[PDB]
Amino acid sequence: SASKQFHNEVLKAHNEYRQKHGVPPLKLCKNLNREAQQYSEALASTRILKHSPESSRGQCGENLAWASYDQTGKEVADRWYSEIKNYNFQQPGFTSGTGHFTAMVWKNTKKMGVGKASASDGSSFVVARYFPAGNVVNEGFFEENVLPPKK
Ligand SMILES: O=P(O)(O)O[C@H]1[C@H](OP(=O)(O)O)[C@@H](OP(=O)(O)O)[C@H](OP(=O)(O)O)[C@@H](OP(=O)(O)O)[C@H]1OP(=O)(O)O
Repeated sequence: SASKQFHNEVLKAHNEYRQKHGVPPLKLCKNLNREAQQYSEALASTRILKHSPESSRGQCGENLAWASYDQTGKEVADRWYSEIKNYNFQQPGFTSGTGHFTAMVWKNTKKMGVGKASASDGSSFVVARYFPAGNVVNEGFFEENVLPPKK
């Protein structure tokens, strides 16, 4: 099934990148998958892109992606990770230009869910949810949770 495939591709890419950053793997979570899929259907129905109430109260972390076409899991995770090119490891903290990358690799995050839905014009709306929530801007937390890559 297309949904299982998308789940596998997004998780495998997240975990390859987390191993590069020396943090533990994520596991998929059934409940986060179901909630992320529900939210993706709400976004695709209106063609709107904005964060959920859950995200805005810190109940979960959330990454959003859009394309005019049905996106693969690898393509979504690679696009989010590519934000590392804008991240300054000697100036740790949030920026909008790096926020999907820093949520993907956040050390303390343990579980994720993902969903995807098409709109009426064939565009697609993707939602990933993360628990515990990352991207916490409290002093020191990015330095503790967003580690440099090792080869
Ligand atoms: O729904 P069942 O007939 O009980 O089969 C389930 C189910 O397979 P389906 O995906 O077709 O529903 C699980 O998949 P989901 O719940 O993710 O949809 C799958 O888990 P996996 O996603 O890892 O394939 C699980 O397998 P398992 O219990 O070994 O983890 C498998 O159960 P059985 O294959 O043992 O029947």
